Amino acid sequence: QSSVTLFGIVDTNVAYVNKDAAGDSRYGLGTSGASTSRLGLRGTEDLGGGLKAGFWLEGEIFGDDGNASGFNFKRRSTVSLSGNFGEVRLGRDLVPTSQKLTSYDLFSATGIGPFMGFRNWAAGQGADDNGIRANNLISYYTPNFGGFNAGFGYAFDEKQTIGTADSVGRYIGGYVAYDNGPLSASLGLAQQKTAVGGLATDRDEITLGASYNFGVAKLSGLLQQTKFKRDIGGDIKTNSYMLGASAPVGGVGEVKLQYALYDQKAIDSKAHQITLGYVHNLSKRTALYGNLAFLKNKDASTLGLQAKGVYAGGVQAGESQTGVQVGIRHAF
Amino acid sequence: QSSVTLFGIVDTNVAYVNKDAAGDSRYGLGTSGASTSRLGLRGTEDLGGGLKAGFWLEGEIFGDDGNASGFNFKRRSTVSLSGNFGEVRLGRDLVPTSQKLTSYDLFSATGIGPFMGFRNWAAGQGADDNGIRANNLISYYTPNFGGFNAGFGYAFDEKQTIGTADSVGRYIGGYVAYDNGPLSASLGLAQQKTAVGGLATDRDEITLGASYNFGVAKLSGLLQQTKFKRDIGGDIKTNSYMLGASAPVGGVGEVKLQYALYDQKAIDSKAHQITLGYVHNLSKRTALYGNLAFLKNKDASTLGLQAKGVYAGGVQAGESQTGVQVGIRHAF
Amino acid sequence: QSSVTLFGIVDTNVAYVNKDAAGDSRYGLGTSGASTSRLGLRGTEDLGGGLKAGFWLEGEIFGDDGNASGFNFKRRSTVSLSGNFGEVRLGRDLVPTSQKLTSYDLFSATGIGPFMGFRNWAAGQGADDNGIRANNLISYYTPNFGGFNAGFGYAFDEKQTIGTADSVGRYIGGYVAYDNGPLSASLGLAQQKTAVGGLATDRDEITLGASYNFGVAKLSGLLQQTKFKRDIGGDIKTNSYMLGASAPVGGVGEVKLQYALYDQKAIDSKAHQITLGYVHNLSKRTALYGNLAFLKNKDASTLGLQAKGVYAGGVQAGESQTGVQVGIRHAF
Amino acid sequence: DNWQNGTS
Amino acid sequence: DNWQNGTS
Amino acid sequence: DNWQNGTS
Ligand SMILES: [Ca+2]
Ligand SMILES: [Ca+2]
Ligand SMILES: [Ca+2]
Repeated sequence: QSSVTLFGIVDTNVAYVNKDAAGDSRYGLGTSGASTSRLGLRGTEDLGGGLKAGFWLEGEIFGDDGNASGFNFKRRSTVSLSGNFGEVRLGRDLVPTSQKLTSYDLFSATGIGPFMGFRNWAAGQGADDNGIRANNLISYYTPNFGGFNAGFGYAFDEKQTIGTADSVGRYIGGYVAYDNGPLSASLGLAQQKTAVGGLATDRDEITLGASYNFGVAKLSGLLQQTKFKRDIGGDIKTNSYMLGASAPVGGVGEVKLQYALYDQKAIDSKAHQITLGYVHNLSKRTALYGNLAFLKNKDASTLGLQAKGVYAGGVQAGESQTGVQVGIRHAF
Repeated sequence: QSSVTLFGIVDTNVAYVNKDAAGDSRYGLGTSGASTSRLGLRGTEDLGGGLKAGFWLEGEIFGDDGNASGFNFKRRSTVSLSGNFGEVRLGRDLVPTSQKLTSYDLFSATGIGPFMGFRNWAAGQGADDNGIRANNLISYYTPNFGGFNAGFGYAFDEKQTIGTADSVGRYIGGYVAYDNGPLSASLGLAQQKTAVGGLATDRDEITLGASYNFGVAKLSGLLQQTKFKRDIGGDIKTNSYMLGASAPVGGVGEVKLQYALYDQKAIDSKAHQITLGYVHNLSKRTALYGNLAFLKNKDASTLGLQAKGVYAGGVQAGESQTGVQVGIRHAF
Repeated sequence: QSSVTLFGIVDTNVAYVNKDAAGDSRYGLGTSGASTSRLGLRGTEDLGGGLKAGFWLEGEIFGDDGNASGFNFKRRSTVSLSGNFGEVRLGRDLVPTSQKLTSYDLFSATGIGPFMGFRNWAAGQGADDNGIRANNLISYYTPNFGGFNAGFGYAFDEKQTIGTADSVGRYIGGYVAYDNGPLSASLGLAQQKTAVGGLATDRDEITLGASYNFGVAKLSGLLQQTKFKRDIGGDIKTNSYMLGASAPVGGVGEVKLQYALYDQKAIDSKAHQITLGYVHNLSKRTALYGNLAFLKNKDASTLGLQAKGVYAGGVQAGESQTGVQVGIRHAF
Repeated sequence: DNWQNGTS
Repeated sequence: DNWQNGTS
Repeated sequence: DNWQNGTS
């Protein structure tokens, strides 16, 4: 039928990382360790005949400083029309490839140690070169057909020009997946137009994901290759691998263990990441959680843990980093 | 009685203009082609005895980029007290003259081709030199007396000083109208204090409007003269004329045709504007729409179509411009 | 039980001060003369067994310019867990010392003439050197024990460094109070780490407050000593004294008279402040109010009245200042 | 009072 | 849960 | 329509 919803999530924590780019430890009050804090309004209007209209406005919440930088709806601001033909969405939102593929990340793309494949590896100059969201986006999601489902999206560059790139921000991509019972598998392909050092560059991304729920435990993995290739030659390639396992502890408790490997070709360096986490649910809305992550940078790698609100910068080349995150996540 | 309302409108579209100030065509995802996207909260408290207190907070929504520049309540942020004496309003809001007179614009002052008389013709340095809204505003609206109704407003300059102008932003104005059945006619007069090139200037605006609903069609027109006159002499005058016709197409469909002529004296140039639009309502809340506009700049005129979110800048002198806007408007 | 609330307050007024730092009078539309305008969302989830989870997001409203600078949740953005052990709060909020002690200010820390002890007397370089709120805050409030109640808080500096100060923003403090029937007394102690002129400085603050409700009238007072002491020597000390009386006028009317004395040691100067106010309630939600304040600066003192939205800057040394504030406050 | 939408 | 106003 | 919370 028709309804309007005002909702959100406040997830704040105490965090700690043993070293920053200067070698000092850092600790304080951070946010979004289990789920990204947010505030949004959404609705669905039944137009009759299986046809529905909907809107969704969502922005991130920063409980540690009261959204000092302001509140906005950068997470999602869409209007849509859906029916048996599927669903068409207009407005900023996660692009189809990331919306579907981040579902295989047991840490939900947030907190100190989620899957970091979706990032701006080449220091591109586009606004969303981490391949997660896009402005001026138009999406189409098919209905489900015996497990099979797909999504396609296109984002207008609107002639944003940087250096020799005159179509910065353009996105073209989609995915094909099979979701049925305990099995889920997806293949996503996408290309964005951007600029690196003022030179036209294509950001090509292929991602394969799958997970299997065995009941007593769940297995999940991600395979991704992100290649920034400049028109004039020279490219930055990075392959990311991830395998994780999740298990319920009975009394609304959950344990998670995820391993990630980032093979950064451009600098011939690797980084190993291990995240262990526990989620204790006091209710369907409120949970207590703990995240323990370790990151080992090889050679020239300088990746760092994402302790949002405390420290999410890089570290000195070849340095290892350990981080802790303990907090409360409340949904409403 | 007493109630509180959380409401809004998400209107996003795909837009196209055949040429910008550089001569290139521009297309992408834009917003507010049929109605300005917004989010607001309002309420009315019955104080007993016909006396009521109310509040209204409203800000614009930009679905294409998720309010990247932030969310605010610049559309309206008022607190009011009303009774049989009429209504008194305090806070930023549309000034009485524009609130009443833009009602004759068949395109509701939004989209690629609305009535453009309310704009900063002299490149004034005041924040609201387009004569639409005002900060520090106090308004008074009378009750209706056999069709007759009026509104008056005053906005404090609070000594905002620019160059020789020490009362920038001050507004004084109001309107007198007759609204009964199919007839509506209004006369508005207003003056704002501003500065042009750092020199004290008065922005004088007189606007006459009227419309008649013949049932099978509706006729509407606007006559306006905006004159920016500097204290030290020299003024920028522009006369705007508009005539439009609207007609229902039966099945909750509507066709609109509006013509506008802008006589820019300061540069002895004219601009002709023709807007054709169709609104198809799937429901009282959701509609599909299309806007087709053509703008012909004469001589030195450089006005351009307002494709919000794609391109709303000017064009090369004497150039003609054509624009298209197709989208979905959803109210909640 | 469990509930979610969307609320706020719109308080806008017409204000006037006879002189600014230039000696000119200033008048216009201002805000928050009786209560700070705000918009917030809060909720409480009953977890069973006396255990509750809650969230609170609140930001200030500026009705005169429609939150031109943007909307945020800088007033309070917390998530909490409470039970018979008391309550633990995480996120930006009033620090325990100011939350409790400002309750003795008959003018609720807002408007032209509230108690001004909570301010940045030394021109410290910390974000919240007025000792009112704090980022990265963790608070603990005890339950009430036969009148006795206390609160403690800690705010992480997160290594914010300015000059020789490498822990700017850190807060440590709390209070002990007795609240029963017509009697209320509190003692608060707090220390913040900051920097003045780029030099590490401790902001030490001790505050004693008490009030007695005699029914026909209420007596309230505040005693405070704020000392900014630099590590390398030299300190800025100021003692603030306040005594006020409030009385109901029967028909939901209230008269308030408050006197304040600010002894600014650093500049060996004093300032006397007298505020008289009247609050007329049309209902539990809507009120009409008037504030009349006089401020007498002695010698080098340059304090000024806080007519938010019109003028809240200082005045010329030794100058006296008179201010008026008349408006409407509507809660929802 | 419960918050209602633009219409009802 | 339905959203309520400051009072009720 | 009355505004509901994330769940109900
Ligand atoms: Ca923080
Ligand atoms: Ca756009
Ligand atoms: Ca003002």
